[PDB]
Amino acid sequence: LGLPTEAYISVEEVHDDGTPTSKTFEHVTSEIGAEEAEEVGVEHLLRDIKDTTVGTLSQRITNQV
Amino acid sequence: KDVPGFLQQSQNSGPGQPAVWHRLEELYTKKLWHQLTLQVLDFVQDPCFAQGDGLIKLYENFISEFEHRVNPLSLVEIILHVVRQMTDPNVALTFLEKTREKVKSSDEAVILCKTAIGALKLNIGDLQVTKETIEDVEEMLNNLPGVTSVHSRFYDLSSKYYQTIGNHASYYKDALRFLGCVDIKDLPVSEQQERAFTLGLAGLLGEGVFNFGELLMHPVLESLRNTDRQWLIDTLYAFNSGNVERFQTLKTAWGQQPDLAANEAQLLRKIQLLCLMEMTFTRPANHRQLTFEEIAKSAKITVNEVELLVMKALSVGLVKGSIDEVDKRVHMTWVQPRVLDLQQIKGMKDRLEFWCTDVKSMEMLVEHQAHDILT
Amino acid sequence: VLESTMVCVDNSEYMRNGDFLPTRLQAQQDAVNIVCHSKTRSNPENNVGLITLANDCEVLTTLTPDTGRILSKLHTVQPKGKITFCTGIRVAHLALKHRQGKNHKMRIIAFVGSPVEDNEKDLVKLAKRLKKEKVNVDIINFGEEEVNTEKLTAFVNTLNGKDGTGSHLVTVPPGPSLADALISSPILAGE
Repeated sequence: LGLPTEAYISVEEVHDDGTPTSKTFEHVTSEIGAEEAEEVGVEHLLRDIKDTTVGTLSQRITNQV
Repeated sequence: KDVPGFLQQSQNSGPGQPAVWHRLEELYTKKLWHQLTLQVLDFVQDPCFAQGDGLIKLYENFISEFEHRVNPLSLVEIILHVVRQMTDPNVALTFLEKTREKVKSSDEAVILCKTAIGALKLNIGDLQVTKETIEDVEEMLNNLPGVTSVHSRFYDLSSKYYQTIGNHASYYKDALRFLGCVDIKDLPVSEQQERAFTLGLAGLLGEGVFNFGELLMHPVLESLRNTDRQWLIDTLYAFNSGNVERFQTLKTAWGQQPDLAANEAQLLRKIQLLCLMEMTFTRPANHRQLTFEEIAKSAKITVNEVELLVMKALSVGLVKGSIDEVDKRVHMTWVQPRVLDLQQIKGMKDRLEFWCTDVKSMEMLVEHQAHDILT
Repeated sequence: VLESTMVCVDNSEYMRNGDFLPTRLQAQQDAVNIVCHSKTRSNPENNVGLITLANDCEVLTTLTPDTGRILSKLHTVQPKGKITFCTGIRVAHLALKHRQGKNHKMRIIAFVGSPVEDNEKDLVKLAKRLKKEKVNVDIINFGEEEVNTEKLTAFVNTLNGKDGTGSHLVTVPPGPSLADALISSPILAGE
């Protein structure tokens, strides 16, 4: 139910309650993307697993669920 | 040499502490160049040095000996205590300048020296130079790492400076940061008590300080629990949880404080604003429409001033919404996040459980209804 | 003999002490210079790394046959903070384990002249772990000849067990640069 990559960036946290500022990890929106050749290779690898005869509407309903 | 002669003669001529005199001479002869810093620290923070220049002469001779091979920070605080001794602040300021020049090093030494200079000249009276030195000190300190045991002196300096000016908001911020940096246990009970009282006063008088759950939960606001100065904690509760009735009830109490005598109107507006916040928060997310009569009753103001109060609230940004004066209703949609108790967290948890059940129900419904097409 | 060694160097606030001419920092630099020269003169496949023991307990240079890198990195060092040495030895052992040459015999040599405020129980536990994982240690102590020398001797004996001769200690009282003793010590003598 989620992507495999969780991206973080260290940032100083200036607390409003006067506690000492400490370095903390801050999340950054991470997603998976492919070059043209990377997409070609991964599509070849998933040639028989990935289902493409779904239809746009069916895929969007699957995205909703 | 001169130093051997001075140490051997003052071993007995010098007033008191033959044991540590012998320890210092033995360490110097051994030429270890450490544990003598700790010995001099102890021998300088030990008593009977106030009221005399024995500390000054000790410092002078010892730095003439080994000013170079000392931990910069250690040299700085021993110089701080030396300057605590001795007076005529022109010589003290020149001496601190020479100290900083001697100890250009890891910014902790320089930053503590600059804090000392700022404190000295603030006590002298000049304030603009204290402002600029505080600005430079904060700028240099921002580059440092976190826990270092050196931020407390600057935070105290800034607190005193802003208190002297009367900038209660900045003083509140800086004193609370000082409290966070330092430990309660090191602070004596009396110092904790007085600091908590003054921090509470700063919170009351803060132009933009509208959060008080954090204060009421702050550990240092506990030395006032069984205290005569307490009279500030009950007011703080009545002031956070907007209750203007209890505010006037304690008016006979908090009115004594001279600082909280010309700011009654300021505090009155502040409490009425917090009361608006509190009533809006207490009301649910559906029937959050406030009538002018309700707000007037709650805040002990009139329907002709509740309107200005609400606009002031919106401007300061504590609440979001609109006003319909034709029907005299204040539509609200958001209030500043407020601290929650354990029961409130539990109730929020139950609401979250209801939300999760609804989400799961429609997940199941969509999946079952679209099972054929759904991939 | 194929040797993968790391030098743990204590660089606490005490290493501005001048009991060793000119200062313990320069004495330590000379000591590491001579020990690394001995390592190089030994089987050239032997490799040497550098760990600094301070409030950060950091690793400066990992295993590397070259010596100029280690010398420059150790020159770019200042004394600050206190020593932990338990972290120190554990991190050193991890560096040993993650060495390209598995056939290299594991070696840690620690200059630890300082007050070691670590409880003897954990000292002996770490010693047992190191010996059972087959890493020998040759500890070097200077300055405090009494505060921690008993603890270091007990640590070395615990590593020794009954016949684990690989574990050794060398304590040198104050004097000239820490060169003559290190040269005429059993450690470099056996090289």
